Amino acid sequence: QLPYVLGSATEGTFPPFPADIYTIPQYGYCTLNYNNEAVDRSAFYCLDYFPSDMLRTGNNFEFTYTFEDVPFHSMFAHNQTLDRLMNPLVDQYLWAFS
Amino acid sequence: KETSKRWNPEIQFTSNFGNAADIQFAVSDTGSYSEPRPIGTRYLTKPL
Amino acid sequence: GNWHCDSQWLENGVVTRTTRTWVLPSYNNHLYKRIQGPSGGDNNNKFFGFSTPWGYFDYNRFHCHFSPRDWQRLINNNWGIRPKAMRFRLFNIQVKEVTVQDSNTTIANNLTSTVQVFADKDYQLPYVLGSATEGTFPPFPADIYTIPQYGYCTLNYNNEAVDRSAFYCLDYFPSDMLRTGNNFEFTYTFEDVPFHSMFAHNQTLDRLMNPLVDQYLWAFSSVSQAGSSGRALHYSRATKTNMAAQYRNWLPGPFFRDQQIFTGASNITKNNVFSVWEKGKQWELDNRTNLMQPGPAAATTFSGEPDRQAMQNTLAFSRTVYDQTTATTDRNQILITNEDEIRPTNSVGIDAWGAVPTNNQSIVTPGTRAAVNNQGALPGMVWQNRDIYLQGPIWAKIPDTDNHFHPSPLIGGFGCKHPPPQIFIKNTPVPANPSETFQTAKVASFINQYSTGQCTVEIFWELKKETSKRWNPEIQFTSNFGNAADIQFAVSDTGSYSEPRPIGTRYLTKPL
Amino acid sequence: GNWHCDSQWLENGVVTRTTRTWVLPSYNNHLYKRIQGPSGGDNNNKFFGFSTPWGYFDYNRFHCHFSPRDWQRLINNNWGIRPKAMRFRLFNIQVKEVTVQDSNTTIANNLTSTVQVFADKDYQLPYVLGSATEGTFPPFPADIYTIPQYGYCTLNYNNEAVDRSAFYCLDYFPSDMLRTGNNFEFTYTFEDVPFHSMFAHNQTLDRLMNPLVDQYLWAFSSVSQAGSSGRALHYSRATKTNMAAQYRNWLPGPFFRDQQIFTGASNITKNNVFSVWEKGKQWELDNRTNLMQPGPAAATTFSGEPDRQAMQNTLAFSRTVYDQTTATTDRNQILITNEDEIRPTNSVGIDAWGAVPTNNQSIVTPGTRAAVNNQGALPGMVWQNRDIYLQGPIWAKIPDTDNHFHPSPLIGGFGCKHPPPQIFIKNTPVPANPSETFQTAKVASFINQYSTGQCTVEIFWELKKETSKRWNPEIQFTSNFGNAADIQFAVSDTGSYSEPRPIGTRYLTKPL
Amino acid sequence: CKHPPPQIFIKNTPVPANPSETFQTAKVASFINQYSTGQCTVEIFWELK
Amino acid sequence: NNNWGIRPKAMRFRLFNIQVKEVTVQDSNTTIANNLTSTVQVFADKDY
Repeated sequence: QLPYVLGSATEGTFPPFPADIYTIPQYGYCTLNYNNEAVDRSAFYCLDYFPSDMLRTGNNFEFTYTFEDVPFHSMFAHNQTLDRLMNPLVDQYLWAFS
Repeated sequence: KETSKRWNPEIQFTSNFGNAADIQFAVSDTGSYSEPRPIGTRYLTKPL
Repeated sequence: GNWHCDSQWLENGVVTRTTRTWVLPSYNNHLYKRIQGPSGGDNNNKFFGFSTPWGYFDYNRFHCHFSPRDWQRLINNNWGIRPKAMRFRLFNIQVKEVTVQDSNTTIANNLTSTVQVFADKDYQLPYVLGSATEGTFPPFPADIYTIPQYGYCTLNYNNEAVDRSAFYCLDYFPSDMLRTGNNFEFTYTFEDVPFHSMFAHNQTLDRLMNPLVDQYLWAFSSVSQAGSSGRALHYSRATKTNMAAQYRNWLPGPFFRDQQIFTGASNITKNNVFSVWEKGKQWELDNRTNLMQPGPAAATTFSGEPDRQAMQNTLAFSRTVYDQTTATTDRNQILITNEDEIRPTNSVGIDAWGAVPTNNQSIVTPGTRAAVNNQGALPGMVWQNRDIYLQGPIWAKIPDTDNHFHPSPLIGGFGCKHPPPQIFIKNTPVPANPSETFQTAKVASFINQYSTGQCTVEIFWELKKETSKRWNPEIQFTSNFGNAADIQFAVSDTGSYSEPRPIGTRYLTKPL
Repeated sequence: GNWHCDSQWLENGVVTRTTRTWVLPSYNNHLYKRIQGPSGGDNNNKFFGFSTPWGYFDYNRFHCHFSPRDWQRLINNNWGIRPKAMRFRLFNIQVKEVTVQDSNTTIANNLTSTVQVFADKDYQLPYVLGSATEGTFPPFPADIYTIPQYGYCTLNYNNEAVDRSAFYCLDYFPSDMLRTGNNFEFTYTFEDVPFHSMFAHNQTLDRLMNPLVDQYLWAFSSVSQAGSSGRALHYSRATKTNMAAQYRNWLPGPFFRDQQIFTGASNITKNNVFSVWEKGKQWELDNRTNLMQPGPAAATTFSGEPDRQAMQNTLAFSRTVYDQTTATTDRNQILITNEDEIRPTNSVGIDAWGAVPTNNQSIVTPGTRAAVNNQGALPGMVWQNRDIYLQGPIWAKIPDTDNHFHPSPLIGGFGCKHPPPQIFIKNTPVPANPSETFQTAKVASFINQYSTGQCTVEIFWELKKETSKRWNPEIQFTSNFGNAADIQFAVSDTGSYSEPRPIGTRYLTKPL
Repeated sequence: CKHPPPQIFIKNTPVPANPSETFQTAKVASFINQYSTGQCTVEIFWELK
Repeated sequence: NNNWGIRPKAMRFRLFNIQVKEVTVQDSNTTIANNLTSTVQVFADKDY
């Protein structure tokens, strides 16, 4: 229900190296607009309006999430070309205009 | 149903703007029913 | 606890959860002090009372509990609203210990220090919440709420005390001392109050008749001269053509007139030079005269004349809670409510309520009549209350008195004998090192400290949903008209939250 | 069904069965049309609304349900009456199909055609029954009842519509289509309403005292001149000789004054030439001023002065339902009610309610006082409602508003939040032959037809019987005084039924 | 994904500096300067072909 | 104003209060009358 900024590939991701320390980036979002000024349909989301969990030192936060079915990525290349799928040793039985 | 957690209010379809002396979506004196303006379903907004 | 600012919508009701962060100063240096009114010749502004080293939570306004989107969803879909139950709880307490040295301040926690809190359930302390004053929660959840000091006025003759004036020590009341780990909570249920009317009227009070037929009731019409010295009495039945003289079962509500002002660019010149305190309406009690500020509700202006309207009745709000300016000459800075939606039932405030015959006629004396500027309740009166606004007070406490008359608060909202309790809070004093030798002098030296925390307020509201079988669409509150480049009910670049326009609950209409 | 016009009397109650034959025209050629007020400079008579191809049963008058003999038996034996339950049913429907050719009309039945009927139980349509207008059932059972057309007014600025005006299509509501064999019925139960007072008072409001004793209460009496420059305060106890200055617990009801007319042969000359719309009393709402026609009830005339009486308050009726004359200069044509029976509690309308001191006296300023022409409710007021009449309305609908004050209808009868529903009825249109080739034009050609039938209404009334222990006999309604050769409440030789005089419910008396 | 991994938001709740000991209506701009640190573990089960 | 989405689920069509009228024109004058026994035949094409 809040503008989702993760799709665009931007900075503020965890480091690749485990010893590094991760500075958490600030959250901001864009809304519908005409140039810099706001169109009538632009929205303002206050993230305080959302229920949160306040956490002290002893406290800790957790949640689990399960991906919806997505297709496997193809980690393979192809041995064959799309146009070369044919048997090289034979001829077609299909006539065509020449 | 809507669940909209944006803070500020939203556009909604209201009868207001127009000729005040004109009552909209009602019969005339002759008895002819009339639709003064088109009405679509997209008013409420949602994050893309 | 946790942070709940959301509101969840239910069948025939809604709960509004709101959460704030508060700061509590130590007021009056831990002393009960005796305040009094300003020294002057004007006896109207004088008072006598006490100020206490205490503070109180005032969450009574609508925009504390509702967001502008929740409010829209409320008012467009619903005919009525009233509160049912409430839950206030207070948690994440931490007190800070301030030390200033070398013009350099240092703040630190004290985990063992306490803050003591009690709610007055028996209404045994002067109840200051009814009057609509500052120190309410902010409308915007990210803001921080400074808890106002508690003080009260007692019976008085000018600034000096009358014999019956009282002194209440809030320490005499049992309290709950609270450290960091501790938290305070109590629940409260509203007594039955009438639903507010979130609807306007489709019909005028006098037009309730069938326009196609005539009445069967004859009525006296006129005296005419028949012959030279003779007379003739004329009677007539009211016809659909003549609706002015016609029988009716009902009358407008009680009325108290108020002067007019010209509120608009072209008309602004037609105003005479004057002040409210002179030409306005007022009521006096004991030796003081008080402006009757809201008064009984009345339509603010005529149909087709939006720019000439009543000076007394309409409420007005600031578009930010934080403005320090107490007077302004421009109306774009502040928000002004429009009372026009009660025009069918309530007569406009400008023009008189009616006219009365003042004498017994004869051939010697022609009959005389006079205008009715003020009218008390007559049998057959019906009237609407001033509607509630997003920025206006939710409730007031009906005074404890032998007699009430239709006791809805004249500012707005819901009157109660047993309103929500006042919740009092204090920093227990922690004294500075004593003198190591016993002295009899009073202890004036305390550890400078304040406390902060979070308070959640949860109110279950009962709703009366629309069922509207009118064919054509209805007026509803939309964000549209205004400056498009201006986004409304949002923060600025500086971070200041602002309310661009007032929002009332009466949009939907219903047959009278 | 069958024909029940009888009424059967029960212990502590009565049911009044009445039956009529009705005709239903096809109104507006099966169209919703937009009516508006008359074109003129007078803004008081302007309105905006709609007229519907519908009709409605208005049975709301007393003489519909009661016969003059049943009414007599009612009022002489009973202290109070209120309605309890009601049953309306509609049967023996037959629609007639009219064809006019060669200036010669031919009427025939259509057995398959339908008439659709619904009662509005949720009060979601403008309710026109409260205003007392024509189209009620006849008082005489042999007459035939033409069902009036339904139309309503909506919020307006002069004749043109304001933005909040509504349009109700009565087709959007679920209806029951009915052929000949079919019949419609529904039952309804009145919410608790107070009994009407069918009694007068034996005592005056101010005479409640024991005439044989004196009060023990002292009161200030006068200031006197003691010596030259001195003064003396005199106190006195009220004695059975002096009843004017005496303590009392109660006061007359709210009051609104009204001008006087000279209603009788010798006095008729003492009238000045004037009209109600000038010298009368009125109330204004929005930009319109409306004559306050019934107003709060008040005694119409003084004791011993029957011929000088109030012009506004008294109701008046026609002695036949069918008279087309809307104005008349003779009072023998129409019936005029006398409100004198409330004289003990209610102050007369002519003279002022009282007098108020208007200034603070001193030796420099003598005290001044002014008359009270209009008075709103004060603590300790008691008053009587205008009594119901055989020809007057039974009920009205209390408007839907936040606030009511003693909401009894100012014309008379019983106010209700949920009054008897409005029963709507219509002739479903049957179109004429189409064009045999598809056209897009609207269908204006319908088979000309109307429908008739019978409707029975049955109301159970709750009665409060007299127990009167006064020694001597009481006033009762008798047919005696009048023209002996004139038989009253009977048909003429032409067949016209007529009501010779008005009949109210207050005859029996009871101690105040 | 229609329903990708949620966005996880985090904030430092503000703790205000000492008030003025007399009630003022101005907005509270003075907060205790603070930041927070900690550890976050992320565990994703991947399906392999 | 209150809703993000809409789609139809089920539908019920029914047809009733049938009456056929029998038209006769003579002398430039039309006369319409009922025929109670005449029929009107109706079918819905479910198989498209």
